[PDB]
Amino acid sequence: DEAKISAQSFYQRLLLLNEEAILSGQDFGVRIDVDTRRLTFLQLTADKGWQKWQNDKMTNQTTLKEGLQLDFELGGGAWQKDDRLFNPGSLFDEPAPQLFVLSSGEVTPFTLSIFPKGQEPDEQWRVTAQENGTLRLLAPGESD
Repeated sequence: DEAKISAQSFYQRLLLLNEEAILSGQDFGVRIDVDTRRLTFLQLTADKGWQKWQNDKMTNQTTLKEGLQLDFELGGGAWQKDDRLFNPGSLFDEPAPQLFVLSSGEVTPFTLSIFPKGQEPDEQWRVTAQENGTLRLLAPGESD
């Protein structure tokens, strides 16, 4: 529910980014930082490479509220987050995105899972870009 809202947020942002790429002919991307529970929305630029997308449609970085976690898998791969409660180097207060959102409309196949702390990522609230191109929001327990 806090997880649901967060999943909807990401789904809305991803669809808008996909739309922007198609409309503008520019390439975009999403960087997932599992240790800081952050999602960053990036634009590829010739002069500066990947940068946070400065825009008048949506914020370009979101961080999950306390009590929620996230994890991700790329295509058919394993979940990316390790089992540590915290990364002792990350505690202290652009890197390229793992998800490319291209102007052709193609999106890197992936699954992002958002969930309460204490739980595993499997079959949680999920947003996925399927091998066939479809973007989907999945509820907990929902297949595929």
